Amino acid sequence: MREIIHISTGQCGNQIGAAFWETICGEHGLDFNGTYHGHDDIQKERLNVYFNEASSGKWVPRSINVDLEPGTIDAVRNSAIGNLFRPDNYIFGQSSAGNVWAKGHYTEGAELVDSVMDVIRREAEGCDSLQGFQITHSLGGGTGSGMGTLLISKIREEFPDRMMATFSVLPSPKTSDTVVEPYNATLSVHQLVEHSDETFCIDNEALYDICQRTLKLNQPSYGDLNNLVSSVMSGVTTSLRYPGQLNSDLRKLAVNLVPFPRLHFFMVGYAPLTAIGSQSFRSLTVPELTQQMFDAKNMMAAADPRNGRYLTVAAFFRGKVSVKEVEDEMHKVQSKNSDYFVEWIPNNVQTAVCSVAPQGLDMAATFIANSTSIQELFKRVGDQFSAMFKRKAFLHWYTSEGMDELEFSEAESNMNDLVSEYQQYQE
Amino acid sequence: MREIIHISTGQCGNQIGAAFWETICGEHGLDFNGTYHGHDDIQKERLNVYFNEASSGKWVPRSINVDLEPGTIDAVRNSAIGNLFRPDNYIFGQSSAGNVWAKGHYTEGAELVDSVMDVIRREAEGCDSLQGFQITHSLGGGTGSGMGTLLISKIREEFPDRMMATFSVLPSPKTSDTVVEPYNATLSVHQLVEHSDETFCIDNEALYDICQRTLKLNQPSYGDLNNLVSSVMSGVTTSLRYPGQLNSDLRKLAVNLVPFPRLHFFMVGYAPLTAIGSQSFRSLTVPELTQQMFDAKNMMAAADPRNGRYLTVAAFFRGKVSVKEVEDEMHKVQSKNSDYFVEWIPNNVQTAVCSVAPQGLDMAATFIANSTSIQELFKRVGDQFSAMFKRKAFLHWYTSEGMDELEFSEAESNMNDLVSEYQQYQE
Amino acid sequence: MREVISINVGQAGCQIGNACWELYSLEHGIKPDGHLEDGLSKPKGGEEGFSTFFHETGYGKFVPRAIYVDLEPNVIDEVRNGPYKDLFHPEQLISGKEDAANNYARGHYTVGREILGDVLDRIRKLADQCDGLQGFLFTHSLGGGTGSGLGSLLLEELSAEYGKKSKLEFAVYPAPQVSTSVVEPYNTVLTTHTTLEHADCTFMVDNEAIYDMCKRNLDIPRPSFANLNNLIAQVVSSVTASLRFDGSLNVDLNEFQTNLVPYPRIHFPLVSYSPVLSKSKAFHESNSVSEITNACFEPGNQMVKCDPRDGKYMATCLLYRGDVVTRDVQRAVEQVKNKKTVQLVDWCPTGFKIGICYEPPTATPNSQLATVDRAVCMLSNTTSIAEAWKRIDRKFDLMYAKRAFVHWYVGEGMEEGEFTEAREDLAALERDYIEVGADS
Repeated sequence: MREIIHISTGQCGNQIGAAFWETICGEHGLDFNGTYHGHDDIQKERLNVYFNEASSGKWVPRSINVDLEPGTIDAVRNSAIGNLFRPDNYIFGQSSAGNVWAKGHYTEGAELVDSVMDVIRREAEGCDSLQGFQITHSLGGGTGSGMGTLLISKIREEFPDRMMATFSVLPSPKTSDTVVEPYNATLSVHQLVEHSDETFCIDNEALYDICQRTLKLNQPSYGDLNNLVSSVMSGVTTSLRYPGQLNSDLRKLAVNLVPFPRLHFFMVGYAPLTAIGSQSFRSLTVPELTQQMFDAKNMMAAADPRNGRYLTVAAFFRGKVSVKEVEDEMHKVQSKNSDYFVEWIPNNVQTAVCSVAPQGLDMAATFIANSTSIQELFKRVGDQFSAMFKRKAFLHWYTSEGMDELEFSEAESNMNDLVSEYQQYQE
Repeated sequence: MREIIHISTGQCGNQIGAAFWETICGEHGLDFNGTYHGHDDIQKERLNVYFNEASSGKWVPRSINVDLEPGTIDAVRNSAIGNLFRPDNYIFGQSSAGNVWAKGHYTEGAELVDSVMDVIRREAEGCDSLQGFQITHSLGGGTGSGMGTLLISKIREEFPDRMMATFSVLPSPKTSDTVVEPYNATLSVHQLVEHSDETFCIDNEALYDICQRTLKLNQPSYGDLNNLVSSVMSGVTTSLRYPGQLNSDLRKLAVNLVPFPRLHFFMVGYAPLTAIGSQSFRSLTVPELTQQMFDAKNMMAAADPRNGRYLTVAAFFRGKVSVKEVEDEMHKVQSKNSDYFVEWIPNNVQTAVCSVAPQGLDMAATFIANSTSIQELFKRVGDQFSAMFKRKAFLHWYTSEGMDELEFSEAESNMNDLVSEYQQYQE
Repeated sequence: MREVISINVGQAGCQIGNACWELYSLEHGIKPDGHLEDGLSKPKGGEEGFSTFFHETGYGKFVPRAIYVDLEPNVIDEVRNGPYKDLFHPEQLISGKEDAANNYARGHYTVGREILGDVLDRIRKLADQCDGLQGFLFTHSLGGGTGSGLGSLLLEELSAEYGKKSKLEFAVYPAPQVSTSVVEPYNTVLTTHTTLEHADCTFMVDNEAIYDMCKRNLDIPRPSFANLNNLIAQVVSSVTASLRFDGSLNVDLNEFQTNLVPYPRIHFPLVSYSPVLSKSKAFHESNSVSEITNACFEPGNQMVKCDPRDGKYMATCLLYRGDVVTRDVQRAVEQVKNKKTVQLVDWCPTGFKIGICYEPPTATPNSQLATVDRAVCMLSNTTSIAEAWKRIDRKFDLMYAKRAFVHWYVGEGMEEGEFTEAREDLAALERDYIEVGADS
C-alpha cells in the first residue's frame, strides 16, 4: 500500500492540484510530456506511486479532477506542464454550482456520482497498492463545498479501509464575497467531520498575511499560494518520496497525531519562510525554523497556539540535520513552553527527518499542530451562521432547494460536539 | 478444413463483405490487383483458403455478392480492394423487395436462388477444404432479411455438414420509419434458427453508441461500423489461420460454445476500444481488455451482463499474451461475476490465442457470450409484431403476398419457446 | 556447538546486522566477493572462524547465515542493494509489502504469525545444510514494536521447536528521557514478558548512552545511527571473539550461561566496553589496563542510562583482546575488589571471570575507536537494571492511567487484560530482582 491518488475538486482546488503536480515534476524531475528524467530509482518508485507508466516511457498523473465549468479544465489542460494529463483524469460537468451547498451535491452531484465512482473504481482496478486519497478543494467555493462532501461520504461508505486526507481551504471570516459561502462551509463540515479521517486547515487571510510579510506584495497572487501549499504537500509526502533515517506511513502519523477518532483538523506550518532577498541575510539553522514553527501568524491554519493548548504536535524535517541536535531543541522547546504543551502525555512530539533536502533549500520543515484555540475559528463561522439566517434573508432560496432546519441544527450540534471535545480536554 | 467461403448479400451486407475483404488484404498485406505481397508461406495458404490462384499469380477472393440493386456492385467495384472480380462471383437481379421478407424470399429470392446455388455449387466443387460459410447481410431490411434467409436455407439443405457463420445485423428499436422491419426480422430469424447454426447478435444502435462513445462521431456512418465488424470477423478466422498457442474452429465452438443445439446466437465484443487521439495514453494490457469485455457499453450485440444471466463465455486474444495472465483474469471474473455465471457448468471459459501481432496493434481480443438478454430482444420484437399487426395496417400487402397468420403465430410461439429455453436456465 | 544462528528483525535490527556483518568481514579482511577471502588463512576462515556465523559452501564462499525479516519493503530493498545480500542467500531474507502496525499491534498478531512457519522451515533447512549448533542470536530493537513482537514470536517458535540451544537476544532500548513513539513503552513492556518466557539470555543497550559516548569519547559533533550500529557491531564481535579467533583462554557460550545465570531467573546482563575514545586521543593518550578496568565501571561505558554505583555487583565476565598478561589483569581485578566501587553480594562476590583472546580489536573507519592492542568487554549483572525497569514502568503506568489509545490495541489484537498482565509481570520481575539483590 504505497500508492496514493491526489483527488481534485472545487473551482480553486483544481489549481491547487495543478500546482501540486507542477511542484512534483519540478522537485523530482520530469518532462511536461511524460518522459522520465528523475534520478535514479527511488524517484522512479515514486513515479509508480503517483503516476502511471504509459507506453513509450511516458508518465500520466493519477489525479481525479471533478468540477463544473469545463472551460477552466480545458484552459488548464492547454498548459505546457499539463500536457501529460490523461483525458480520464478529469471528469467535468456543466456548468456552475452557484456557490450553494444544495446545488453542489443535492441537485447536480446525484447524477455525476455514479460516473465519478466508476472512474475511481477503474483507478482502483488499475493500481492495487492504493492506500489513501489526497483531496484539495475549497470549503467556501460552491463546487468544492458541494461536491467534496458528497464524494468524501461516498468514499467513506465504499472504501472504509482506505485512508483519507484532505486540504480544504477555510473561508475568511472577516472578508467574504457573499454570505452564503460560510453557510455552505458549515453545511459541508457537518458531514466532513464524520466521513474524513484527516484534514488540514488553510485560511486565505493567513496566506495574505504571510505573503505580505515574506513575499511583501500588496495584492496576493493565488498562484504563489498554490505553490506554497504544493511545497507543503511535497514536504509532507517526502516521508514516502525519499528514504530517510525514519520513514513513517500516514496511518502511523495519524494513530500518533490523534488519540481519538476526532481531531481530524490540523494546524499547518512551513519552514523556511524565505523572503525575497533574505537568502543572504539569514543562514539555515534549526532554532530559527523552530521559532518560525512557534510563531502564531506563521501558521496557515491559522490559530493562536498561545491562546489554545498544544494537544499533538509533529514537525517533520528534510535535509542534513543531527538527531541529537533536534532532540535537544525539542526538549528545550517543550520545557520552555510547558504551559502550552500538554503534560500528561508527556512527550507529544513526533519528528520524522528526510535524508535529501528540497531543491534550493539546505533544510526544510513541515509542522503540524493541534491546539484548542481552533474552536474560535469554528465559533465565528457558527456565529456567522446564527448571524446570517437569523434574519431569514434569502431563506426562500434554500426552501426551494429543499433544505430543512434539521440539517442546520445538526451542523450546529456538530460544532457544539467539536467545541466540547475542545473542552474535554479543557483548553 | 481451413478453407472458408464468404457470402455477401443485402443492402448493407455487401459493404460489410467489402470491408471484410479490405481487412483480409490488409492483415497479411496484399495489392487490390491480385498481386502477392505476403511473406512467406502462411499467406499463400490463407490465399488458397480465401482467394484463388488465377493466371499470372493473381488472387481473387472467393465471395458471393448478390443484391437486388446493381448500384451496390458498382459501388463496391469503385473501391480499390474488390474492383476486379470474375463475373460469375456475383449475380445481381432486379429490382427490389419493398422491404418485405415474404415477398423478398418468395419473388425476389426465388428467381435468382437457382443461379446463385449453381454458382456456389461450382465453387464448392472448386474448393475442396471448405469448412464454414461466413454470411454478411442485414436483418433489418426486408430485402436482405429475405434473400439471405432463403440462401442460408438452401445452403443448409445442400450442405448440412458445413458450418454457417451468420453476422447479420439486428434492427434498432429507435428506428420507426418502417414498422415492417422488426416483423421481417422475426420472420427471418424464425427460419434461420434452423437454417443457420452460428449466429451473432449485432445491433445498429449498439454500433452507433460505440462509435459515439469511442470514435465520438457526430452522425452514424456505416463505414466505421463495417470496419469494426470486419476486424471482429477477421480476428475469429485468423485465430485458426494465423499460428497461435491455441486455434479455434467453428466446430470447436459448435461443440463447446453452445450447450444445447437450439441456441445459435452469440454476443459480440471487441477490444481494445481506444478513443480518437488517446492511443498515446493507452497501454495494451490484459486487465483493461478483461474489463472491457464484461461491459455492455463495449459490446455490440448489445446484451447487458447486469441484466442477463451468463450461460457461457469465451474470450479470444491475438498477439503475445501469457496464459497465466488470462487465467488469473478468468479466475477473478469468475469470483466476481459468479451471479451471472450459471451454476450447472459451473466454470464457463473458452480461450484461444493467436501468436502473431494484430494488424496495426500489439494485441487484439474478441469476446462472445450466451446470456439471457437476447430473449429480451425476442420479447421486444414479438411485442412490436403484435402491436403493429393489431392495427391491421399495411397487412393487406402480406395478404396479397399469400402468407397466413397461423404461420405468424407459429413463428411467435417458437420464439417464445426459445425464450423459455433461455428461461430454464432462468434469468 | 560450532554454529550460531543470527536473526535480524526490524529496521534497527537489520541495520545492526548489516554493521556486524561488515565488521566481521573487516576483521577477517573479507571483501564482497571473497571465496573465503582469500584462501591464505587460518585463522580468518578456515578454520573457525569463519565457521560460527558464515556458512561454508562447496565452492568455499562463506555465506553469512542471516535472516533479514521486516514488513517494510524500503529497508529490504536497501539491504538488497548492498553486497551483503550477495554474501547472504537470496532465500534467507524475507520480504513484506505492508508494515505490521505502529508498532506492536500486528507484529505480535496472527498476521505476523503467518510468516512464522515460513521462517521456521527456512531455519530448519539452514540447520540441515550446516552441521552443529550452539545457540540462536537475535537482533531486534525493543523500541520498534514490530521488531519486538516478531522477535518474540520467533523466539517462542524456536523454543517450541528445538529448546536445546541457548537463545540469545540483543535488545535495543529507547532513551528514558525522550520517546519519539507514543506506544514505545507499551510495546516494550508487552515484549518484556514474552522475552522472559522465551529468552534464555538478554542484552539491554540504550541509544542515548551510545550517543553520549560517541559525542564525549569520540568527540563528534553530529551523532549518526550508523555510528550506533558500528559500536554495537564492535560489542557483538567482542562477545564472540573466542568463538571466531583462538586465544590463550578460549571461552564458551555455555560458560556465559553458567556465569550470567546464578539463580532460577537471572538472564539480564549489562554490557560495558573499554577503552573507547577518539582515534586522535588514542594516538595521544596511552593508559594502563587498570585504568581500562576502572573505566569499565564508569556510567558511560555501561551503555545504560543508570548509575552503576547504586547497582549491586553480581557474577560478571570480562573478555580481553589481543595480547593480555594474566598477572596484570589479576592485579587489576584485585585492586578493583579493594576499591569496592560497586557493592558486592554475599553469594557471587568472587565472581570476576577472565577470558583472553588473541584477536586484537579493530577500529571501523566510520566510527572512531581507541586504537589499542588489548580491549576489555565486561558483562556485568548489576542492579541498575531494576532501576531502568522501574523508570520505564512509572511512565508506562502514568500512560496506562488514561492511555489515550487503547481502542486501537483492543480492536486489533490485544486487550486491557494483557496490558495489566504485562504490567504485573514487570512489577513482579522488578520486585524479585530487588529482593535477590538486597538479601546480601
